[PDB]
Amino acid sequence: TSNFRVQPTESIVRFPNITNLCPFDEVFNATRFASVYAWNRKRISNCVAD
Amino acid sequence: TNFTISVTTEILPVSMTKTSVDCTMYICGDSTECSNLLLQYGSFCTQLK
Ligand SMILES: *[C@@H]1O[C@H](CO)[C@@H](O[C@@H]2O[C@H](CO)[C@@H](O)[C@H](O)[C@H]2NC(C)=O)[C@H](O)[C@H]1NC(C)=O
Ligand SMILES: *[C@@H]1O[C@H](CO)[C@@H](O[C@@H]2O[C@H](CO)[C@@H](O)[C@H](O)[C@H]2NC(C)=O)[C@H](O)[C@H]1NC(C)=O
Repeated sequence: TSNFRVQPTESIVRFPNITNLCPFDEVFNATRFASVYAWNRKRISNCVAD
Repeated sequence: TNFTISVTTEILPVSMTKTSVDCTMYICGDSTECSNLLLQYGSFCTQLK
């Protein structure tokens, strides 16, 4: 008459460690900053962002 | 003048393994959209079963 299929009770998800520890505190919190005409371009890569 | 009694084999198949297929589980499982898309094809599942 039908088929019997037990349903999962909950869901889990796994993912790797957050390494490289992406530097956002040197850019957002620095002692000195550049000027509006001579702004410094900062690139963040090779790291999973938080 | 002389006779020889010999035995020969003859192998005949009788049955293969009986099969029962889960229809809507094999098509696509765990999706309500699968139900709403498969119940509108009429009977291409009950016929196979
Ligand atoms: C990724 O995180 C997990 C969870 O902490 C790490 O697994 C254990 O972490 C503790 C805490 O540092 C260590 O004391 C254990 O030795 C770790 N287990 C093992 C088997 O090493 C896991 O090591 C982390 N992955 C890394 C650091 O690459
Ligand atoms: C018919 O053939 C059988 C063998 O196919 C003969 O039986 C053999 O007879 C000899 C001598 O009588 C024996 O040394 C063998 O041991 C027998 N073999 C077997 C398997 O029994 C038999 O003699 C033949 N009959 C006639 C009338 O020629």
